[PDB]
Amino acid sequence: MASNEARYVLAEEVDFSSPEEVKNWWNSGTWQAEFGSPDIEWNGEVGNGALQLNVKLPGKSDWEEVRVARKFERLSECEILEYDIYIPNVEGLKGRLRPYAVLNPGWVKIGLDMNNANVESAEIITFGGKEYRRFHVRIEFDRTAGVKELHIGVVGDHLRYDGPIFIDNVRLYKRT
Ligand SMILES: [Ca+2]
Repeated sequence: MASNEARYVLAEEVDFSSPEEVKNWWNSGTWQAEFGSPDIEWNGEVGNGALQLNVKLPGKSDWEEVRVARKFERLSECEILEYDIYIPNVEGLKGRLRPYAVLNPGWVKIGLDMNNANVESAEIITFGGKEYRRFHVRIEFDRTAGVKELHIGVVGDHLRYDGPIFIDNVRLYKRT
């Protein structure tokens, strides 16, 4: 067996292709940041369907968090999470991102500071003639009994930004 054989298989995938999927997500919190109005909605132009978070990040502190969540029935079986964040590549965008996730019940914080990035060096991707900074997040965690929902924490670190941020391609994997 090749040493690069994937030891995992895709158990759950959310690509936000339909706006109905957004109704399954909710905002589960803020700290030193705010949501706008509405807090979340669907966007059909980014990632051919993405979760749009309308955020207000003052960029004054090193942890400015907005958080969203969704139930996942099979989550206790899983050990790897991947997801993408896209931020409009607007003039002057500067700062650090500290994205992570939470398994719940149990409020189990996973991948803390495991996927940090300077926004100014992040990959650029284009959708519909517009540029985005891309942040791919990959988090490893233990099979955890009783967990039923996943929270995605989008955390700014002196990243002043008022506008939409996007989440896409939420994928959960279990070991074979
Ligand atoms: Ca998508």
